[PDB]
Amino acid sequence: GSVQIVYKPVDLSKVTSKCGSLGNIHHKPGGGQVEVKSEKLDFKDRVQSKIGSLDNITHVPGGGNKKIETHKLTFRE
Amino acid sequence: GSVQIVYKPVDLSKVTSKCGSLGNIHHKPGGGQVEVKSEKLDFKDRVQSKIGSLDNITHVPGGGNKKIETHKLTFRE
Amino acid sequence: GSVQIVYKPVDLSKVTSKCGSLGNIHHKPGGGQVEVKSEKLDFKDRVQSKIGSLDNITHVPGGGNKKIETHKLTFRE
Amino acid sequence: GSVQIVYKPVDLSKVTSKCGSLGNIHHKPGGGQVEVKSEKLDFKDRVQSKIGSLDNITHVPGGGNKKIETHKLTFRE
Amino acid sequence: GSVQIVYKPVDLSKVTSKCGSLGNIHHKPGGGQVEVKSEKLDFKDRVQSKIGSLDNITHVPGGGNKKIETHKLTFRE
Amino acid sequence: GSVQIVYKPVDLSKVTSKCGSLGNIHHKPGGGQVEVKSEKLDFKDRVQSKIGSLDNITHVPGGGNKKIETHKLTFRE
Repeated sequence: GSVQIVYKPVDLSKVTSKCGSLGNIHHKPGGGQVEVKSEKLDFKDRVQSKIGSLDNITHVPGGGNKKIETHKLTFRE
Repeated sequence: GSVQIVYKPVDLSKVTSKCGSLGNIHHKPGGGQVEVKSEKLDFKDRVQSKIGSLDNITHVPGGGNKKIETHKLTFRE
Repeated sequence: GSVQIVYKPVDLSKVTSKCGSLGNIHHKPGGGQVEVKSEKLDFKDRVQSKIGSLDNITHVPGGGNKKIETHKLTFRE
Repeated sequence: GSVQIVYKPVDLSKVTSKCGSLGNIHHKPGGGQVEVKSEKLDFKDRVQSKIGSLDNITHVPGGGNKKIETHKLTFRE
Repeated sequence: GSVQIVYKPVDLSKVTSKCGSLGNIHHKPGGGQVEVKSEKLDFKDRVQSKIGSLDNITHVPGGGNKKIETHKLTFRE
Repeated sequence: GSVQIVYKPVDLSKVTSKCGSLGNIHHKPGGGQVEVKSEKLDFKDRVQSKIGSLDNITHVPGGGNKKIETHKLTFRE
């Protein structure tokens, strides 16, 4: 017995943007209050966390485009 | 017995945008209050979490386009 | 018995951006208050964490494009 | 003709307070936003004013008692 | 003609306070935003004013008592 | 014609306070933002003013008592 696998996916996909001007962007928050109370924390594998935060983000990319692609080929005998 | 698999998907897909101007964008929050109370936290594999947050985000990408694609080819014997 | 695997995915994908001007971007927060109270913290493998934060980010990339791609080929006998 | 005025008001009035303890007082505001827009202001005699304010006051007097008294005696001929 | 005025008001008034303890007083504001816009200001006699303010006051007097009194005696001929 | 004025007001008024302890007083503001914009200012006699301020005051007098008194005696012929 013989097994042949040919894995040849072809990609020609374009993700693109055009813009004239980014322009006036104003981000003026007036800060509040946050309180968190806890006794014990206990984190193990691959935990990702935020506790007690007051964060402001202004994010103005000129493009900001994304292309996420994953190829997988498991085999067994 | 022989098994032949040919995996040749072809992609020519375009994700694209055009814009004249981004223009006036104003983001002016007036901050509130947050309180969280807890005794014990216990997180294990692949937990993702936020507790007690007061966050503001302004996100103005000029394109902001996404293309997410996944290929998978499991095999067994 | 013989097993042949050919893994030849072809990529010609472009992620691109064009912009005229980035322009006026103003980020003027008015800082608040944060309090966090805890007795014990206990973190193990691959934990990623923030506690008690008041952070401001202005991020204005001229492109800001991303292309994330992963190839995997497990085999067994 | 003769005019006699005797002005002899007698005051023995007490304004008083007693207290055991002032105790726990917490004042935790989360700041908002204020905007005021105007072209021209024009103020004359005895004007008292506030424009565009975000103020917090905690006032805990141990007594805090007031006694306001006014005596007046106009005369004409 | 003769005019006699006797102005002899008697004051024995006490304004007083007693307190055991002032105690825990917490004043924790989270600062906001204020904007004021104007072209022309024009103030004359006895004007008192505030424009564009973000003020916090904690005032804990041990007594804090007030006694305001005014005597007036106008005469004409 | 004769005019007699006797102005003999008697004051025995006490303004007083007693306190055991002043105690824990905490004043922890989180500073905000203030902007003021103006073209012309024009102030004349007895003007008192604040523009564009971010002020914090903690005032803990052990007594803090006030006694304001004014005597006036105008005369005309």
